[PDB]
Amino acid sequence: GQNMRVAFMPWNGYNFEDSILVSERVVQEDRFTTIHIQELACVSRDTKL
Amino acid sequence: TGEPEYVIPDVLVRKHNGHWTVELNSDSIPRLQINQHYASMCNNARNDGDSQF
Amino acid sequence: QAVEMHESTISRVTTQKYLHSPRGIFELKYFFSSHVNTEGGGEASSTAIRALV
DNA sequence: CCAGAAATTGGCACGAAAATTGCAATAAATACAA
DNA sequence: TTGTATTTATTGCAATTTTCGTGCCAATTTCTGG
Repeated sequence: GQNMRVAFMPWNGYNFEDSILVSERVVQEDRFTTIHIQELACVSRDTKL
Repeated sequence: TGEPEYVIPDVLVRKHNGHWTVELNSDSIPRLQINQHYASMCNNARNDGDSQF
Repeated sequence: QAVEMHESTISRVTTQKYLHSPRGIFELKYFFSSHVNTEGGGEASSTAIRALV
């Protein structure tokens, strides 16, 4: 994972019932950006025609 | 909207060790068998009509 | 002549039979064709001539 | 530029070669009882 | 010593139709002079 600077306090109801409030600097630095790779296939067969 | 139609081959031809091997398609070769249960009562002790049948 | 049978047997055996090859699916009757005389004593099958054309 | 004069193609016919089907029950070798 | 009923072993001809290549010609596309 990543090392995060965290404070323990309520913030205007945005961490109510296990919610998490995240800074925009975390997004701007691509600290939790992931890469996903997908495969597609095309099959050419033989027919009677 | 459609789908192509296929034909199941009767004879298979391939190239193994530089030689052309030819065989029959084992998935489509017809075959039969003899029912042993009915044929195992062919004994003279039974009826003659049954025996000839 | 190669299999030592009559032509009627060969004709009946090769009716509506399909052969699968690494190239594709063909008919057993597809391999019989006419010929056109080639200079020098050779022969040219009509299928080959059609392909060339 | 345009009109009169030359190649092109598919139908039709010829002989010859090839694919198709109507013939549907037979005959020879082998074992057992007198 | 033999005559009979059983078990395998028989996958080919001869008409007959269909198709093969190829030449002749009539209705369409290109070649050449005032």
